[PDB]
Amino acid sequence: EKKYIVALDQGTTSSRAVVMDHDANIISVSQREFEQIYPKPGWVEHDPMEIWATQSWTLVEVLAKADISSDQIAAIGITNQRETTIVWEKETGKPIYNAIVWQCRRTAEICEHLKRDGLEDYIRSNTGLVIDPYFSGTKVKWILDHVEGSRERARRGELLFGTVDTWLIWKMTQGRVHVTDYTNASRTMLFNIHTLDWDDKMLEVLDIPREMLPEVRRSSEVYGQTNIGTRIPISGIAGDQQAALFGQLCVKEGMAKNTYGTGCFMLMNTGEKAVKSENGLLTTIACGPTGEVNYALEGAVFMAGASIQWLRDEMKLINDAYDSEYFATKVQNTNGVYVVPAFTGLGAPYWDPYARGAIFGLTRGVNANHIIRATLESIAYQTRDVLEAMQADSGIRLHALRVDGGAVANNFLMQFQSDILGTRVERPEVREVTALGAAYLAGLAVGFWQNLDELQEKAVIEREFRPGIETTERNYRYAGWKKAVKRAMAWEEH
Amino acid sequence: EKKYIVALDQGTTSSRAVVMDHDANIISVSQREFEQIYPKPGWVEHDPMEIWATQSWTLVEVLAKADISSDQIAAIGITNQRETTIVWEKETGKPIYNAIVWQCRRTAEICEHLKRDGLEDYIRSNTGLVIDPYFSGTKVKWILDHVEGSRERARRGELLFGTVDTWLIWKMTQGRVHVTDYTNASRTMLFNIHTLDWDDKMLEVLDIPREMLPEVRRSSEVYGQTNIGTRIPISGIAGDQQAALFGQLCVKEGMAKNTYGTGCFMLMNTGEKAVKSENGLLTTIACGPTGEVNYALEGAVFMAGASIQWLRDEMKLINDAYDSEYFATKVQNTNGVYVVPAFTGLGAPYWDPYARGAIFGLTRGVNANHIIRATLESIAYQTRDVLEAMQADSGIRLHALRVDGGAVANNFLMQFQSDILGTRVERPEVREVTALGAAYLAGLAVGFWQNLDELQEKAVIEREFRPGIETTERNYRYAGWKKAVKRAMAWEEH
Ligand SMILES: Nc1ncnc2c1ncn2[C@@H]1O[C@H](COP(=O)(O)OP(=O)(O)C(F)(F)P(=O)(O)O)[C@@H](O)[C@H]1O
Ligand SMILES: Nc1ncnc2c1ncn2[C@@H]1O[C@H](COP(=O)(O)OP(=O)(O)C(F)(F)P(=O)(O)O)[C@@H](O)[C@H]1O
Ligand SMILES: [Mg+2]
Ligand SMILES: [Mg+2]
Repeated sequence: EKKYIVALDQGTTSSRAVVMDHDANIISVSQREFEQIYPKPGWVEHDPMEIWATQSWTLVEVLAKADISSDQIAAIGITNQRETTIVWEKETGKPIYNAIVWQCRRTAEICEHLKRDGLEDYIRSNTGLVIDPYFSGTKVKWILDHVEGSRERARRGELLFGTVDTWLIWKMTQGRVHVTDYTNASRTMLFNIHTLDWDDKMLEVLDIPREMLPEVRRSSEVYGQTNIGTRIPISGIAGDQQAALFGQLCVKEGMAKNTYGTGCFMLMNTGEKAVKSENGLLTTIACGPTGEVNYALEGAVFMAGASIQWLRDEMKLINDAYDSEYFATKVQNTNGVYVVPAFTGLGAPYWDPYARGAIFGLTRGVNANHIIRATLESIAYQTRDVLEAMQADSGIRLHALRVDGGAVANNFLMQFQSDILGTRVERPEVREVTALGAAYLAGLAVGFWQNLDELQEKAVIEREFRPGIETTERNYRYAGWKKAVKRAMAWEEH
Repeated sequence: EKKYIVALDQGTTSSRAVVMDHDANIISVSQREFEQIYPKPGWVEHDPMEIWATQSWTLVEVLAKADISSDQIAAIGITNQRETTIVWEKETGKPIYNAIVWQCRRTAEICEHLKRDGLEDYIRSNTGLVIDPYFSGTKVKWILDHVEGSRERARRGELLFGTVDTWLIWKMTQGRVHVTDYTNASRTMLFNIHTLDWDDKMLEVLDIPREMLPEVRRSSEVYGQTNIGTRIPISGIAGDQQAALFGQLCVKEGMAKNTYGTGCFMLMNTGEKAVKSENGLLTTIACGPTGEVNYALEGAVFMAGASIQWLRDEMKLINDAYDSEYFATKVQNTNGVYVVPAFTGLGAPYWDPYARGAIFGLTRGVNANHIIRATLESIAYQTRDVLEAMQADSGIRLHALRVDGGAVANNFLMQFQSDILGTRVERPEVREVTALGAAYLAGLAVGFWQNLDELQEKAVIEREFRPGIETTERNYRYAGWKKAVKRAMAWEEH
């Protein structure tokens, strides 16, 4: 009858579809890439439809290449890229402006206004965030103020607003459901998180009409059905990381993971209670073992695998993210070069929308390889950067870090990472922790599963990475790292 | 009968040989490239024989290929790379160590000492220089000390020192002559230049035996005979830059040219007076209209052509320096990017030995072309940098700049250059202004010519580049450009 579950994964750079059984075997994976738009430097947008569309095929493609049918699948779980904002016409169902991606820095001006109205605490306090173009509020506004009647219709509930999940579903369900889960909500900067609700302040301050907002639900709950046909349901939602966190089973106080993808997101579960960053981190909403509200401590790094695609597609120093390793090991060292991936400003712990990407310490003998190497390395520095914040904030000492994502395939990387950390790295056996995540939720929200210690056996550690560099070595580098960073901040002119 | 003359060109990267007639038509060019030696990072040497060997090839190689004989050529003008130092066993006639190119930065330590001892002013005052591993003073020393007997023999006038010319000649004349000209001398940082003579201070300070020094002569003068056979004269000696300056016929007060080669050198004649740089420039000895001491304002820029070869040889973004334009033109603008060619530290006006090269304002959508482009652009920024100081010091307004060098072939460049300068650029009909210069001088010396107004014809302007950018536009750029530099300065840790 119904043997499977499908995870949906709307990623910064590609749409994905995953399929799995009760044993949680990942049966099949469809996956179509979409176009990144830089309307202008420090700006990033997506095509909502292209999003949409490319999300719609993976669906099929998967189904279709498994000979699976609408019927053997119970539910549909849903993860997405987290901060990215959409606003569309509702009668009509059409974007009134391209998605603004999280990484996009165009809301900086704004952001500044907020800053000198003493709003930092309220935000920091109610939202758990920080003032930055990262989060949606600003985004939304920006739009508002760029479309003409916008607020009007906004107001005649003529206009609709949502994040990716919210948008997908609206799409799946033709127009039936206008909701979102907490995690995601948590990310807008217009939602009190000791309140689990929209926040008037924000709402007004940002001058956003309550009418374009969606309902806010629990991460694993039945939100409705899709005519896949043959009606399928949707009982899962999360923003990628939190989704990822879950899949990693970092479902109890002090469990942290690091993920490696377009960017970097180090998260650590705070359990029931919300810890407050003192060190540039974020306090957000997570998942309890039951799909119930939990809290986390989050470090968000904007550039990571990304710096690598860059290499590949723009610079074209390589042809394969894959290849980076080889080249990098072609050299002994970075030869003093340092790369700062601030293509979209800085971000945590720094939070500097003006920093821009940079390369340093160039010497006439430096070559493509050094460059390449340097780029990988930047991933690692960055991670440490945040890692300490986490400690600082958490008041914990991780003795191991469990990672995951695309790049962990990179041993050199991995290795180097542990080296600079002075801590061991753990590479799980399975690899789609995020979809693992979104499914569980969805299946958990459906009887398809009725507990985690079930799925608990997939937390196998394939690889263990041990540091092999001494305490000076390390710091020595970190130091030059830090040096380089300073130099990249405040590039942009406000 | 003796229809021609010969220019010898010992360049940083190859030895050349040029031939011409009374109309100064350049008749033939031989040219073997020689090997660069980077003993280690920051270090550069050449094989003094290689240098030698090549040069001769070039010589001969020529005549042969024109069926010209020792008999139809009047003289031999001579030009070379400027700070590069030699020291050889005089009986033996052999180098006691590889040459050390102006380029090389190994005389770093030393420089500092002197720095300590408070000589800036004496130097700046009596040599027209500044402290730096650039000029040979230090160089020599450096050697001295690494070689055992050295100073002894030095002292016993047993050991010989010279610059490329100096050396070259010794070679030509077998051992007969040991002279140098002014311009070149004026480079060593051991020669008073309102004294037209060595400097005891220096000499002692640098701890060098006066013995090993050569006779310092006028640039356009008879120095000896080479048996090429059939005894040919050598009435020409200027440093490739003054050489070029000459060939560009900037032989009177306030005339300047900017050369575009492995580096950049902008020289402005002060006629009969050595004026003091208040702004990071050099006071150096040049050529009056007869081969007679003149003065000049110089801005030396370390990285130019080089940045482009770097591009081609190490980054591999290109295959041809040639190509650089087609690529550059591919994009519309630098995309906010800035490249700082401080592969060797800075240099004029800056003079920062700690500067390291770097790239700036990276954005996810930036690509190799943008990078490339920027690289050329830097070459212009750089030129204005100095242009300004010149004005400053010079107390003059160039309405037109007369360039020359390889790159002047790059239209994009030339044009950009004019646009950023907000000044007109003039590209000459002929292209080896350098050889030119030396061939005059020599022939002049030998009364092969009687006036320059007989070659004032070869000063045909092939192209005039007019600025076509608004003032803002301009300043806008330059600004970012300096932002960059500041950031690049002082990278290296001392
Ligand atoms: N061998 C490798 N070495 C280095 N980086 C690699 C390697 N293989 C993949 N990567 C990088 O990891 C990321 C790809 O895998 P991943 O599954 O994590 O995509 P995702 O993380 O799902 C995403 F962020 F890209 P998106 O939001 O687009 O889905 C890319 O940035 C890619 O460069
Ligand atoms: N078309 C071009 N556009 C840009 N850069 C160019 C172009 N052609 C050559 N280059 C650069 O020009 C330089 C060569 O200039 P040029 O040949 O006139 O001086 P050269 O005498 O050869 C010397 F520079 F080697 P040098 O005298 O410093 O030893 C190189 O460093 C190369 O990158
Ligand atoms: Mg993803
Ligand atoms: Mg030259």
